[PDB]
Amino acid sequence: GKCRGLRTARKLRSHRRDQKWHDKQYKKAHLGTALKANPFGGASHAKGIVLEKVGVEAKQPNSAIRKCVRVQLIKNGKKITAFVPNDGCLNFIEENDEVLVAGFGRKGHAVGDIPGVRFKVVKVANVSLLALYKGKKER
Amino acid sequence: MRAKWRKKRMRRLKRKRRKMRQRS
Amino acid sequence: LPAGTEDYIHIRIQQRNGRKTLTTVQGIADDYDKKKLVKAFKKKFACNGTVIEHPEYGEVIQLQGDQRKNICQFLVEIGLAKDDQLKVHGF
RNA sequence: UGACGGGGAAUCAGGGUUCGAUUCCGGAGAGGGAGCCUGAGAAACGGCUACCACAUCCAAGGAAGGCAGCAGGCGCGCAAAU
RNA sequence: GCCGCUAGAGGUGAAAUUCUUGGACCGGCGCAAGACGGACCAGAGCGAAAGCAUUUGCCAAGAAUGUUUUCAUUAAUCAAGAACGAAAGUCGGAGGUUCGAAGACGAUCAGAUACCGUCGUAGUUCCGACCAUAAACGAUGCCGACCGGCGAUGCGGCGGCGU
RNA sequence: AAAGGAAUUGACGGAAGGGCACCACCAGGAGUGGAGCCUGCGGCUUAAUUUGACUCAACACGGGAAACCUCACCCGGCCCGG
RNA sequence: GAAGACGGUCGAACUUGACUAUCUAGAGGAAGUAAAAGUCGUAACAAGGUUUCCGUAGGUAAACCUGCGGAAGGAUCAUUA
Repeated sequence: GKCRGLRTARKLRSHRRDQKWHDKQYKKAHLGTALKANPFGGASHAKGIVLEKVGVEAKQPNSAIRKCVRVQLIKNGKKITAFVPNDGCLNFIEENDEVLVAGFGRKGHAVGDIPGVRFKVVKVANVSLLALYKGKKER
Repeated sequence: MRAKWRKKRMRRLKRKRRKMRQRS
Repeated sequence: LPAGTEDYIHIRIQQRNGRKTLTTVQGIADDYDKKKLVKAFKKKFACNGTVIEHPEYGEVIQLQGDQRKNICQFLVEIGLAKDDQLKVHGF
């Protein structure tokens, strides 16, 4: 049963102000701790420097070795793991290159079949991987 | 794990932690 | 420090059914008290084991599951070793 | 508080929710702080006096500083013009 | 404690640890100790929930019903705040018959530092001072209204053949 | 990327209750198991002792009682029917 | 009628004390959740082979075991005058 009288607007609004914090998107986007632990800091992309190239195996029902890169970001110095998307697009990358790294499409959660990886690479050295991949530009 | 013994094991862990933290 | 161990130490490992083995130690010391070092054996090797009481013999400790090598790890980590007295009877 | 306020904006069945630095109004500031001269009107900085901070020329005796004006370059950046 | 018989008692799936010719178990009359209140005891009662059981007292307290008694809205729920709150637990004192964590032994198992036996500390018991958790369960907040039946059961009241 | 609630069918039990059958017992008979022998299988040896089958649903079973063929198996050689 | 100077006030700044936000290098040391072909056993689901679970207290490599009180989400809605 709710508090439904006529002079009770303060009880209703100071209830719904406090039970909004149990909603997860309101708490995750309005408390402020998510923006300090996120490696981007609220950006759409981030430029960074490839440290080392990795391969990570897929989760249990798939069997593959997904080709990814470890990037160190210029902007705040944190180190991320990003996935270089298309077929044969690992080979276009030298180490110690500027790559422009975007999120994976699920806004902070890291899934696909690849564990603990939520970043993907769009550019390498100001040429994009679609233009490198189709044969429209060169290195 | 039966949840009472999970509770008891975190009880023993916190009792040892508060033992090790008040020496200094 | 207490007295050094007696002349030789034998490790014997035998089989029981399935994927299992049942491993013994023999003849550590007659002088050494605190022969409830099974409690340090069990809690370091992650195995269930005990001492069974055998007459005129070396106070055999039986552990389940194969450690010959982990005995070699633990006894060179601790005081009592000369590392020429441990004869392995593993198959 | 990644807060200038408002007129307002995008969504919208009714309710809501979120955004508003931004061409109009109102406030505040011209690197940080102070303190003043003139003037009807200022705590003015396309005025002055110092301190802090950073910088230019020098005959090493001294002199002059302020683009959050229009263009422009440095730098930071995912991100912005002659 | 006193008798007066005797070679086993106990305990278990099977046994062994334990007790016994300084006389156990069983039988008899007795004394004392501390705990406990069987059968009657139910989908019955009371309590704000935790809970509560021998008799007779004494001490206050309370629901229900009956009311042509009085007051005249005094009311419902509850931030702050407070009272009680099983068992285990902690401290001070008294008590200690049995049970009994830890522990010492026995035997079951490959191994059991578990269930199964023998004994036992702390506790269980009472008087003070703390602690405020339970599957504290109807896993169901409280007050009021309305909406089909039925046959009993606890209490109080009224009316009816009888026995 | 499910964890969970209630409900149906099935499998399973170291649960409760019925039913059937000489591939169950009871009433009983001939037996088998101990003995020599044929024969199969386990091992052991071999150059090979080919082989499938291992609780009924393997072991006188491959209709398999092989002297050559059978014939897979061994030692040595001809042969294209490349 | 200029410099200067005693005093007054507004007072930036420096000095040594505090205390208190935000980020950073943290030797060690203690925890997780995934990966799932490691090792030791089976504690839970069937009366899961000792019915499970809750509160508390002690112990033990480990799941866990035992005590005292409570629950059926139990393996009984019931057992006789």
